[PDB]
Amino acid sequence: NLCPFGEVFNATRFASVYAWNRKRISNCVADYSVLYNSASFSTFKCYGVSPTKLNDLCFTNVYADSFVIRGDEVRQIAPGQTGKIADYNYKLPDDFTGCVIAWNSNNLDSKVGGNYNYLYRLFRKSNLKPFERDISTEIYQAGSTPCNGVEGFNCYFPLQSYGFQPTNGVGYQPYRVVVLSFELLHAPATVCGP
Amino acid sequence: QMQLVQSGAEVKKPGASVKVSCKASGYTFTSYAISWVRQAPGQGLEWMGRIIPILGIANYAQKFQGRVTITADESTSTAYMELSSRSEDTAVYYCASGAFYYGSGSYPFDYWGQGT
Amino acid sequence: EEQLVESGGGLVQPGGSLRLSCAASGFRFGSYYMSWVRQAPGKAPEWVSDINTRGETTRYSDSVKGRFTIARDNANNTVFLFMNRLKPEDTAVYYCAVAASGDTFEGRSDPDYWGQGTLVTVS
Amino acid sequence: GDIQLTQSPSSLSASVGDRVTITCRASQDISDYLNWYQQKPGKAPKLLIYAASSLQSGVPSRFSGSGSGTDFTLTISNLQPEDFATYYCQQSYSAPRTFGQGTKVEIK
Repeated sequence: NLCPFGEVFNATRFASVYAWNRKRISNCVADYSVLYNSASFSTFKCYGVSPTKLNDLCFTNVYADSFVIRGDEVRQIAPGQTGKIADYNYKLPDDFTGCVIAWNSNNLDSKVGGNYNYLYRLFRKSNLKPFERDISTEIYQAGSTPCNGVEGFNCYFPLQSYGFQPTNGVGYQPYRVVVLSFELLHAPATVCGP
Repeated sequence: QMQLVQSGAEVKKPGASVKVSCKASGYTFTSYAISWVRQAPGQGLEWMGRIIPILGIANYAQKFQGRVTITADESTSTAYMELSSRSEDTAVYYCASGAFYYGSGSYPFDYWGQGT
Repeated sequence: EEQLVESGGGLVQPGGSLRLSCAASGFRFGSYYMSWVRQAPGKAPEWVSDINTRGETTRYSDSVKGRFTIARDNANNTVFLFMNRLKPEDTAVYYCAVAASGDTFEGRSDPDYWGQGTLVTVS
Repeated sequence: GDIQLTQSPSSLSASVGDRVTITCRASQDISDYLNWYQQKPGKAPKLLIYAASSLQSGVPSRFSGSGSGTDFTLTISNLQPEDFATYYCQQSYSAPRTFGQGTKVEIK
C-alpha cells in the first residue's frame, strides 16, 4: 500500500461547515515528509507529539475531514476554544492527538463577489459534542411563543452563508482545512511506513 | 435580464393535471427564495409556499395543506407547480420571487411574472 | 474589538523608503507576537518578518534579510517598519498579525487577526 | 393561528394633488415588517414601500411610509395619473403571507 493523500488533497469540491465530512484510512503507510516540506500549505498547527517522529510512530486507524473555514477564526479549531464555529460546526476532543493543516486557495473559489455557496449554522440548542454532525436543517425553536413551526418571527432560520469577494478584506478568503486525527484502540497498529 | 415565460391559456377539466413554467435566469442565481402567489379575477392575492434550490425545504399554506405540490430544478432554472383539481381555480399564473435573508428582511421584493 | 487598521504606505520611487504603522487597541502589546506579512497578486501570502515579544530581536525572510527591519513600540500601540533600496518586485499589500504558539508546538502557526490592508507600489 | 389582514377604506375618489392615506390594520403586534404594492390591471404588483418605513431604490421621495405596533400610515404627495391604480397591504411578521383586499383610486 501507499497511502492516498493525493486523492484527499487534489480533490476539487469541498463540503461546508454545517455538512462537514469524514473518511477513514487504514492499512497504509506514513510519508508525511512531502506534506511538511512541500511548503504549499501555510499552516501546520498541532499539539502533543512533534512532527519529526510521526514517520515511525503509528496507530491502528486514522481519520480525515475536508471542508473550508473562514480564515479570521482559525483559532476556533482547538481543544476547548470559545466561539460560534467552535460551537455549532466542528468540535475537538480535549486531550488532542491528531493534527490540523490549512492553507489559502483563493484562486479557484475566488468567484464573483457576494457568492454564498457555503453556509454555516448560527443557532442550535445548547452545546456540541465531538464526532457528530447536524443534518437537522429544520427551523430551530426560538419560539417561546410558538410562531408557526414554519419560518416567521419570534423564531429564526439559522442557516446563514459566507461571502467570497476577490477583493475582500482579510478574513473571508476560502481557506481549506484538513484534520488528521490519531486514535488508539485494542487492535495492533496498522498505519505507518518506515 | 430576468424574466419567466408566459404559459399559454388552456381550459382544463376538473381533476386534470396542470404544468407551469417559471424561468429563473439573469444575475447571480440562488439569490432569491422562490415562492408562488395566486389570485382570482376580482379577488385579492393568496400565498401557497416557498422553494429554495439550495435545500428544497417544503412550505405550504392553509388552503393547500398536502394538496398542491412544489418541484423545481436548478439546471433548467425553472419553478414547477402541478395540481389535479377543479376548473374554478383558473386565473393568471404568477410565479413569485424574493430573497429570504437570514437575520434580515424576508419580503417578496420584486421580479415576478407579467402573466401566466 | 481587536481592530487592526494599517497606514503609512502607497506609491514610492525605486530606492525609496516608507514607514507603515498599524494602530491596534483593546489588548496588551508586550506579550504578543505581531508579524508583518505580504500578499502579492496571485495570492500565496508570504511572511517577511516577525518581532519578538521582547525588545528588538527579529527574524527576517531571506529576500529582506540584511535589508529591511522592524521597530517595536509598546506604549504607542503600533508597529513600525523600515525599507532601504527598494525593488520593483516588492509590490504587495501589507498587514500586521497577532500572537503565535501559546506554549504549544511550531509548524508555521498561522495568526488569525490581521489588518485591513494597505497597498504599496514601487514605481 | 393565521393572521387576518384588512385594508381600509375600500374605494377612494380623488383629483389632482389631493390627500389620501391608507388605513391598514391587523390583529397582532406587527413590529416593523410590512410592505405595500401597486396594481394596475395587467401586471404583477410592483413595490411601493418596503419594510413599511423605508424607500426602495427606483422610487423617488414622492411616496412616504412609517408606523409601528398595530396602526400604519401611508402618504403620497402631489398625486399623478400614473399612480391611479389598486393598492395592496403586505405584512411580514409571520406566516401565512396575507394580502390586502385592494383599494382603487379613480379620477373624478
